[PDB]
Amino acid sequence: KRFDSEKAGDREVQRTMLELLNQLDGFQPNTQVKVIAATNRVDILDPALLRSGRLDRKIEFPMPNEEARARIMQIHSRKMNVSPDVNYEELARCTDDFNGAQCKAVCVEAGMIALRRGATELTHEDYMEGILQYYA
Amino acid sequence: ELSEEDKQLQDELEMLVERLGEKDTSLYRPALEELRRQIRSSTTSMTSVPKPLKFLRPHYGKLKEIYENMAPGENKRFAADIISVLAMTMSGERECLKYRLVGSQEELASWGHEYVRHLAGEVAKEWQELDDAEKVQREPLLTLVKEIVPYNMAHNAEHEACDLLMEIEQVDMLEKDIDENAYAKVCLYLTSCVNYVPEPENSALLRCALGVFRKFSRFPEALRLALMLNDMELVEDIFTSCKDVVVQKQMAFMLGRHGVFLELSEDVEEYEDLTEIMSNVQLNSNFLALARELDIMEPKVPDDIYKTHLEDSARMNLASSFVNGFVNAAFGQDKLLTDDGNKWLYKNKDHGMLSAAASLGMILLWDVDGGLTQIDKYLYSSEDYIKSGALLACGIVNSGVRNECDPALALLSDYVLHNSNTMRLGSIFGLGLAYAGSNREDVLTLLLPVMGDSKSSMEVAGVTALACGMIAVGSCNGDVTSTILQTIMEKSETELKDTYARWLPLGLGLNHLGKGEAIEAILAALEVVSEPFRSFANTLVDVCAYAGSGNVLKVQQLLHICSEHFDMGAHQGVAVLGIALIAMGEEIGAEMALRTFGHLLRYGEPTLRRAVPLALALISVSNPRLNILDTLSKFSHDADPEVSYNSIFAMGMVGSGTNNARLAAMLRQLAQYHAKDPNNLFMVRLAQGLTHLGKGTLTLCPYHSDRQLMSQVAVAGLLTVLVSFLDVRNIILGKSHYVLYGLVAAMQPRMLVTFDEELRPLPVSVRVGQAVDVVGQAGKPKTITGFQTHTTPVLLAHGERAELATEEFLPVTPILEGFVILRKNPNYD
Amino acid sequence: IDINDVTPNCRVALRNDSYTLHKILPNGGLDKQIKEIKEVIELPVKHPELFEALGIAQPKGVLLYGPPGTGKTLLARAVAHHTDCTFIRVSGSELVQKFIGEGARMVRELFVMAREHAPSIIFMDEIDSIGSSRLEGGSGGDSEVQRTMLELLNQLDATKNIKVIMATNRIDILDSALLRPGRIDRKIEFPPPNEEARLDILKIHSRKMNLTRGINLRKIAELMPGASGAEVKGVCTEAGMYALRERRVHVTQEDFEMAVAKVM
Amino acid sequence: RLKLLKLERIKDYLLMEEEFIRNQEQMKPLEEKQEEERSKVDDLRGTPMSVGTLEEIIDDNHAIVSTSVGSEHYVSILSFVDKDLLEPGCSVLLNHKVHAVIGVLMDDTDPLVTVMKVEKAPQETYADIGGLDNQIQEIKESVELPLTHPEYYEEMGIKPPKGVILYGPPGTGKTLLAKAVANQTSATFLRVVGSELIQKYLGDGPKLVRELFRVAEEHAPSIVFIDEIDAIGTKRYDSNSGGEREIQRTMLELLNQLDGFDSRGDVKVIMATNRIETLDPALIRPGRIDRKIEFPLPDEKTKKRIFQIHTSRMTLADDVTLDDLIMAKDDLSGADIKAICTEAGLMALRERRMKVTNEDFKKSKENVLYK
Amino acid sequence: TYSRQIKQVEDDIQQLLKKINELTGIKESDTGLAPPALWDLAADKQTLQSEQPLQVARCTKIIKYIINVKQFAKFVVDLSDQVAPTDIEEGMRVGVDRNKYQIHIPLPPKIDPTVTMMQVEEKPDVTYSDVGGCKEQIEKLREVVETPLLHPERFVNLGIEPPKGVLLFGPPGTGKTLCARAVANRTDACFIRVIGSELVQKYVGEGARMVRELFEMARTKKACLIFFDEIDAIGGARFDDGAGGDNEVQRTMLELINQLDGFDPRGNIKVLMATNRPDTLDPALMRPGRLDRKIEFSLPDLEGRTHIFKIHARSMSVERDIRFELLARLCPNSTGAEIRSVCTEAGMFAIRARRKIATEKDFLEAVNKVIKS
Ligand SMILES: Nc1ncnc2c1ncn2[C@@H]1O[C@H](COP(=O)(O)OP(=O)(O)OP(=O)(O)O)[C@@H](O)[C@H]1O
Ligand SMILES: Nc1ncnc2c1ncn2[C@@H]1O[C@H](COP(=O)(O)OP(=O)(O)O)[C@@H](O)[C@H]1O
Ligand SMILES: [Mg+2]
Ligand SMILES: [Mg+2]
Repeated sequence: KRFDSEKAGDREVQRTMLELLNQLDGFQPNTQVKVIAATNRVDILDPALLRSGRLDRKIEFPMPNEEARARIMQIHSRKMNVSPDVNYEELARCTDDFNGAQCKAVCVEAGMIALRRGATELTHEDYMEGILQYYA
Repeated sequence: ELSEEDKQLQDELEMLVERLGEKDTSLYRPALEELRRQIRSSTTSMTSVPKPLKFLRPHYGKLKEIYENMAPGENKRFAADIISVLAMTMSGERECLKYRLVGSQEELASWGHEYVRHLAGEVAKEWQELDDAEKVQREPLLTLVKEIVPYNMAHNAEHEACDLLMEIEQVDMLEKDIDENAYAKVCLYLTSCVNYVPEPENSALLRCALGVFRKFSRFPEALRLALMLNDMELVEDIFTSCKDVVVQKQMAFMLGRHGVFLELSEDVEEYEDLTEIMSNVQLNSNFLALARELDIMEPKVPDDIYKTHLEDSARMNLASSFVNGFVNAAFGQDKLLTDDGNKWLYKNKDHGMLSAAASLGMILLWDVDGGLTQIDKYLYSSEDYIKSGALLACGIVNSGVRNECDPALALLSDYVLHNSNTMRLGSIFGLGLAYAGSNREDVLTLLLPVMGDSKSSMEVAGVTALACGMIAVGSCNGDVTSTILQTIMEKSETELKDTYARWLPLGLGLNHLGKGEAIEAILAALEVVSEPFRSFANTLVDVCAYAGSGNVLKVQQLLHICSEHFDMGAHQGVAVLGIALIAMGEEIGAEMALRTFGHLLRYGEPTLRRAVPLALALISVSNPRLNILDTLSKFSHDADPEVSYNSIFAMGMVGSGTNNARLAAMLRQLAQYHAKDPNNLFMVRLAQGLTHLGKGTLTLCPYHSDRQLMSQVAVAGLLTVLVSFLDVRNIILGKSHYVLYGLVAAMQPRMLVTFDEELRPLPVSVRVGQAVDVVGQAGKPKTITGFQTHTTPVLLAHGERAELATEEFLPVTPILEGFVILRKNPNYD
Repeated sequence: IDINDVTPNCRVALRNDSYTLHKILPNGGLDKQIKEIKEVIELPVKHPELFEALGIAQPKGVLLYGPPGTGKTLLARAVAHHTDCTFIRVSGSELVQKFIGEGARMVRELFVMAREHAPSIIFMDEIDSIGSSRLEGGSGGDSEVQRTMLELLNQLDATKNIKVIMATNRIDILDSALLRPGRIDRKIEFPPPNEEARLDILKIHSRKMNLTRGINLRKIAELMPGASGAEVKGVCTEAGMYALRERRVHVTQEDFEMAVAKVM
Repeated sequence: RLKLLKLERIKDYLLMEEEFIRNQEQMKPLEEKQEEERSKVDDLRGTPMSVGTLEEIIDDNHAIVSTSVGSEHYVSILSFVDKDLLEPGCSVLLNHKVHAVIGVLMDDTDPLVTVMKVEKAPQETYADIGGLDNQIQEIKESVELPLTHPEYYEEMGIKPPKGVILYGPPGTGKTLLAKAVANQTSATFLRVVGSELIQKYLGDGPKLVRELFRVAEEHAPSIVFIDEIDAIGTKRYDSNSGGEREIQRTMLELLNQLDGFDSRGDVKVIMATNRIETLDPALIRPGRIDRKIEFPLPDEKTKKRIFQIHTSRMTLADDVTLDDLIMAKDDLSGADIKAICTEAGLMALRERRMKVTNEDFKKSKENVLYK
Repeated sequence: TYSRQIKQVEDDIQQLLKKINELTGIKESDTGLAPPALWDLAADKQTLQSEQPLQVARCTKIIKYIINVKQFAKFVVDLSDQVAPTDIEEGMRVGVDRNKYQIHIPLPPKIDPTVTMMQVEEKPDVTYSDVGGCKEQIEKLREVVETPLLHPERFVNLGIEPPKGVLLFGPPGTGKTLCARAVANRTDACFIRVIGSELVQKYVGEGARMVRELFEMARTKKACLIFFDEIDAIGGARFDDGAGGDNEVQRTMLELINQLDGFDPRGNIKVLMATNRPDTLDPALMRPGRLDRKIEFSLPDLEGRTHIFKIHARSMSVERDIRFELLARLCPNSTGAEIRSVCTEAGMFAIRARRKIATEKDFLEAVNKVIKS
């Protein structure tokens, strides 16, 4: 927000931010440049750094759907020595909010899991346990 | 002050003691029972000034009065209990230990452990003060020992029991008490006898240890101690059992590696395979197999062993040949072999003699097939120097190589009688070094008659004496002594003080190496030899005669003989070399012998200065520690050329087969510095060769088996080399420089092929780390420091041991080294 | 000379080439506080025996906590006058970084003179300047006033009959090591306001100027009630300013009234 | 047997060295002249204007030396140097011309040690500790006899306890027992308090903690007395507010120092806490801290003992009876008893009578009682 | 007896040492050369041929090459007896001599003392088979950390990615640090322990640097095993709220993550993350693209307790016979650290009984005491 007055180091970050702003909003066409920014704390960011001559076209990364999870796991399995029997779509269904690289990590863990015994096939349930009383 | 409870307890105890003046009702049995109850309370309680004691001081005398007062009966020992406890705390050195213990035999329940400790001490010191008499009072000492030892073995104090037995001279007592739990503890303790006070009297320690080992059927280490005790008959007896094929083959492997020659024929099971194992026929194949594993069969140019890029007379030509031979040990240089062979053949000049042919012999060391074949197809013809090169190459190939076939012996006996003096010398040297340490009699009978060298040179006499010394290797062969005597008769007034005269003393010492009390007869022969001689080589006789001793009576004798100033310092040189040849085992003693040798070099004559570095090498052979390397470089850059020569070669030796980067860098810097010194450059080249021995695969070492076994042939060769280098200027920088080939024959590896049953190269993960001196420490000490799991084909190091793994296999030996077998019988995965 | 007459801090000449030393170069109303301090300071000084039967030590350190202008001055004056023992004063930041390295040596000479003038009263006003609470950086790793504090504590502990009077405006900042046993131990606070105290301080600090009679300094003290200490000194100085402005050296009640009005 | 080995070789040393060295000394020459020659040759090796700072060491004979002007220059060392004293950050000596490393000299360190080690042997000894025999014996077992008799543990197998907590109400002789341990033990005790490690800024606290631990390990195998830590951390909270997050980091660094990945020397930790239930459950982990000791309020007999030991250096009067003070069956720590004694003495002094009185001790009781 | 003999002989040794010192006389005072001789004339001559300064080369402009050098004096130089022009590198430490400034010797990169001694090249004294109660966890760790290194052709044949990143978590004290030490000792690769506290410094700029130099050091080394401890200290929840002043730690954590896996390969570095509160860990770091095989240490079962008991009983002076499974039964819900402390208590009880045997009775007493406290 650039107005918080906590302590030092803050103000240094604000000069660096303002230098960024200058570098593309000043008396300079800056024609031969292409800035692409990447952030995760979407909400908390400088209102001026924000956009409209600075960071426009703010593409958004959503949570992958079932299809997206199926596609990502397929992509990571392309080089995997998968046997000719896969429920990729149903594994995507099992994902249940498995958005991030977790798909890649799971394909790797499945490789290691099969490698326990030296195999090339998908159990499809040891795959969930790689994924990761009372009633039931 | 005191607490009221305390003061009351004392008051009662005294009042009891004063009323004790005779035996009556409560007085004798119940009052003394009260006293023993308080004694039991005191032992059970803390070592915190027990209340009953430290206040009943006159009461000790009063209890003594009551003891001599009451008539004999149920009393006289039940009160002796109290009297002996008050003794332990105050008095009664032996009287109580005797009578009170005659009462209430053992069963020290109401006394704790300090009581047992001090009774043990008193009994041991009573035996010490009792000379060879008092048999009537010694039988009670035997009963005391019987009482005490089993309780000690039970509790935890096996070290204290071992003490008791050593200072009571009861070596053959515990044989009836040792247990399946404590056998390792007691055997380790017995092995740890660097004082070995009984040993000069007799090897009683080894006797009892061997008895225990044969009782518990631990044949490998039983045989190790059998070799330690110099009795080939005892070694054969231990080996005889052969109850297990696996252990039989394992102990055959140890016998072969140590080079001890077994004696039998087609008369027992596994005779052929045991014979091959001992003969070491498979050593070359196994070595080549390990080399293939992580293949290292790449010949390297002298400069490549060096790094000359970082920046040709006979001298540097032969130096480079020596470096190549050192670095490429039994690797079959082949193409580079032929290249360097042609090079030095063209450079045949002055000393471009058989030396390089013997070098080829080293490159083909232990390569009976390849070495013999290559030399046969390309060698011989004219140039009697080249024919002697063939002879010495055969000798090197057969060095430490046992086989009924006599590829070296036959040839060298055939050409022994040739008139050519130098070629005959080379032939005899090859014959000696081909079977150095074999100790048989055929070559001795063939050589001793031709000892007489009036028709030949004194160097030939000396080298023939060294050949016989290699063969005898401490046997004290009377024939060797006699032939040495006729050599002395043939001796001349001046030939002694010219050069090489030390060889005959060297051979005599080889024949009578570290024998023991026979050193007395050795000195007797030393006085018998009243030649017009400046002693010195007589001192060498005595030195090389006595060796392997951890005590310092001979050490102080030698130190003082050298200390008397010689304003003829070669005498002091041999004296210091003998100090080294006595101190070679115990680590602290070796370290501090190096400290003393540094003192000698700093506050010594130039003679002693030239002498010290050789002794430093003796102490630290193949053990390049930073401090010793610093010192050796320090006194290798010395102004005196002889000092520099001794120090540079000593540094090469301490770096022998280690390839340490720091050592090599220092070596090349020193070579750069000595750019204008031809002999120094030669010696530095040989120093790099030593640093790179077999590319760091073969390491000569006197010690062996976790610093337990003495390498007789290795010590023989090393002492020959170091005696030769005592005077580097004349002995080596001249005609003779093949004592390095003698050392080569003395070479040996450091390696851990786990060739399992039927020599199957079963691999296994082994955790290797610097030794920790397991003795005394807590529990089962982690002998491995810096665990470096590196499969089976490892090389260990100068002082690191292995622990294998959790339970994968069961090794046949706990001292893993060389050829080993791993029973594939884990108790449970 | 072999540094025969050179402490390791002095100027010395060095040759240009082949550096070499040569030709060494040379260099009212405060009754309760008055009492409390009088006992705590003199009783140990006058009658050391009063602790032998007690089997305890003589108290050897007091610390005053005063307002800015009130206290720390009149009591020091009273102690100096009514106590025959030497009254040395090192008041103010007499060890501030103004002079480092030699600050420790000045502490050495202070201890030397304190020992020589035994018993001695080492008055030290406003230790806060030199005596700030031991915290932040350094903590003994710094060669600054923190190092000086460490040296002072080491030297202190031991005093036999010398006495030390620390003083500060604020108790908030303090050093645990210094306040620990064997060092400055007792404390006492000061009350800022008092009519008699204000009037007497007024007279004392108006002493060094040409005052005129027919003037009620009592009235002036009363009419400056909400007044601190050094505030009174400022009042007097501005009264002198108004006296000059009137163009006459007859410092008058008119001038004091105007100065008090301007001050308040 | 081991005794035999050591005795044999030791006699060997005495004989070898003494006899040979004395022979050479009897022929003293050939030593002093060489020594003087060598010393003057070292002096000849340039000793002009010279100093150096060691940034680091490459290897034997080669290292980087920086000067105040930043003269970082790399130089080949001169073997004349003492060697092995070349710790990075050491003050080296450099030739004016070639900047040859020829000497090193610091002889001055951060006075942190002199600040945190004051009165290593305070006036309070175990005699001055009246009572608490069980706690005294347990702390001795934990601390001293491991150091004064490093034989029993070595022969039996275990290593001694590392951290020992002493927990109890506000004032039960915790610092007193720490002081007595310091005085009785030859090791360089270290006093530490919980109100100084709370530094103004991030990393400062953990930095000084690590430096304190390293100092403890280096200068002496001794005790480190960590006073109240409940003002620090108090377990690992949700870690929301920055100050408490940093303090939690400081405790985690403390925990690593107490038992970390690498190792730990022969430095024992002694904690003193007013309240223990609130401390980090993980910090007291039995692997790290063991022998937590109750330090409760003294009972009636302990109060008698404490009064007696406090007043040993107090000539009590014939009429003064130290039983009306034991009468009070309420909170009276050792500090409370000391305060009572001091107040009685001071009031007697004020009322001018050289001898203390029962009424004076009574009034001291009322005026020392807080509640 | 024996003790008095010791005291006598050590007295003899002390006398001998002081006699040597006084007789001969060796000391240093200020600087020294105790090792005899040390003459270094040739060393002086080559020092003159050397004693060069060093700086950081910047760019080799032309294809005779133009090296650019920066320190208290800028320079543009090139050429030397040295070869491998700029060792195919620019930002090295050049090490150039004076006197026309064209002769060079490459040098490694400068690194701050913190990381220099954090290298922790020492080998902790622990080995496998000394671990009980976490056989499954140690199996997982062994697999992940060794199969990629030990005979890993089998690990590549399957066409499976090599896992990289493991986070050990569990109750406070379960043998996690013990297993980390064991892996460190057994492994043969550039091992680097890391302490979280050393990454917290005075205001922004310090942690990010030291992290970046650490990472480039690991990359330069052939293959690295990094061993972060105190991850709970370093890196937390990204939320600011009042941490707007405390954002320094969050910044350092962000740079850490970027080096772990950003817009560049991270390299053959395997990361171990020690912790005991695996919930406040930041989601970005906990992303399984950086911590693949999180391992959980739980309280040992009866068999694990017994195995740890015998492991600690490895020490000597213990009873001839103990019944460890009952020992474990008597101590349920007990950490392996508590087993260690029970063995310690048994030893201390033996000492406080003046007994050189640690009996099952001693073990029972120790168990009772620890349970009661
Ligand atoms: N599986 C085990 N085998 C042997 N000892 C174990 C085992 N688990 C724990 N211990 C014992 O517990 C202690 C190990 O503490 P360590 O520092 O390794 O634990 P941690 O899990 O990293 O957690 P913490 O740091 O909270 O103690 C040592 O006493 C070790 O003997
Ligand atoms: N045996 C004792 N137990 C407890 N306190 C004692 C003992 N002997 C003396 N004291 C008094 O206790 C005081 C110290 O208590 P302290 O260690 O400061 O408690 P805490 O550290 O909990 O505040 C000293 O003033 C001392 O006079
Ligand atoms: Mg306290
Ligand atoms: Mg841990």
